[PDB]
Amino acid sequence: VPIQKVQDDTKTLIKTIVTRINDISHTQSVSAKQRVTGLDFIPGLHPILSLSKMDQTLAVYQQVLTSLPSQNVLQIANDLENLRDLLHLLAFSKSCSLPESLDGVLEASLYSTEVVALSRLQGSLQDILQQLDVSPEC
Amino acid sequence: DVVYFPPKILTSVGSNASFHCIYKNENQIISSKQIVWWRNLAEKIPEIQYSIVSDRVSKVTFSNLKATRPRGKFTYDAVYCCNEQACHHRYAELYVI
Amino acid sequence: DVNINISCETDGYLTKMTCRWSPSTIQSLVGSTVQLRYHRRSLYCPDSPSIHPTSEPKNCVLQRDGFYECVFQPIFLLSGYTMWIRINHSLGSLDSPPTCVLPDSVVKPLPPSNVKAEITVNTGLLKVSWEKPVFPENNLQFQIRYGLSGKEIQWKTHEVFDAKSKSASLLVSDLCAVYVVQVRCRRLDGLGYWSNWSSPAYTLVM
Ligand SMILES: *[C@@H]1O[C@H](CO)[C@@H](O)[C@H](O)[C@H]1NC(C)=O
Repeated sequence: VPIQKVQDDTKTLIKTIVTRINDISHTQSVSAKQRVTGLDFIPGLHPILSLSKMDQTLAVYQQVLTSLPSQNVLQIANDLENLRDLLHLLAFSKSCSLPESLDGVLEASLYSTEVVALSRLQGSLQDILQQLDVSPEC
Repeated sequence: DVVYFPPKILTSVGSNASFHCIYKNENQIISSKQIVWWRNLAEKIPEIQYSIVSDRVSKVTFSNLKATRPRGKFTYDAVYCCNEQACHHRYAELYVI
Repeated sequence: DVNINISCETDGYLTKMTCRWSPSTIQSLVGSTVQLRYHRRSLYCPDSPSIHPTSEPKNCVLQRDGFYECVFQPIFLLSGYTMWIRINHSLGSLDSPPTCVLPDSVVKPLPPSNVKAEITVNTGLLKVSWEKPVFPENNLQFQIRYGLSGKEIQWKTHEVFDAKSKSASLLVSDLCAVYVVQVRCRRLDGLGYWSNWSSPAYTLVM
């Protein structure tokens, strides 16, 4: 398996997800920096540096987007699952291994959950993409 | 926690609608002068539309309401009661038909 | 004849995949059921597909043309989908040769948008311009067909292999005629289908 091809497919998948989030009009207008209280469980500006941090961040975003009842978020969650599997395949390269208030915010504020989740996901993916050019540590 | 008065408003184009909100920040109600309003977390509503009902109850008035443009599954506009830069997750549902 | 071919096609938005297969060789054999089975591999397709023991049934709908259509939604763009047809007879079961399809490689892109066509009279060239579709993100190749607008368009085709080309200049024989232009695109690596022709674009003349 050509690792260069895996990295290229990872970059292409990240760009695809970023474009999908860009196409959702009501998400680009929301500032990912402007903090929202009550949604601190959604990885805001954590300095993503390790492979395990990327994996846990994407797993959190996956679990959050799974609860939303839209088909766009379901598709983004599946794409994130593929991205996570690609990250595990990239982790197996450099020979290194990797290891409930949500219900209330989904029931009361679905719009806030979706908007903040998608804005944080877009920011995290742009950071991962920009950091993929530099060889990342395990 | 935040409380909206009223929790939801259903109205038609051209009508006026007002929302009241209470912001209890970490066990203390902030001053109504500190409360700012946001629309769908996208744009701050002009302060001209704000009205200080009392020291704790803030009010926002919408005039000549335009038909709410639906954003995918969301056919309503999410009105937010915020404590300056820090907004809350709970919003008010404004339906304009 | 259990040699049934299954063809899958991913929509231009990469939101669903529709697979088609004909039961033309099994309709005569009644008293037994025929259903599509599939298995998903975390990443990519194996070099030689195999009938995995663990699979799940997919609900397919019979169409007016006699083919069954099974729609997968949502999809896993980079997951390998191994699928085959299983016939469950009272005497046992028979399986068609399995095939593995990668949804990323069977994407049918949307046609190029914002297609413009202009004739620069200073040079006498037909300048065509377009905007690539939102998806896919991979490098694309373009094909331009152009002709004089009339009763029966006499099409001419031009191939563009420059992935970063957003325009093409074609030398036409009649500079005072109105031309109609349509553009379609396909993945540069050829792993996919050609898009539909874009909405017609027309030039001006004065
Ligand atoms: C609604 O607000 C406008 C804003 O100027 C005002 O002119 C109008 O009288 C209001 N309507 C009612 C019924 O209060």
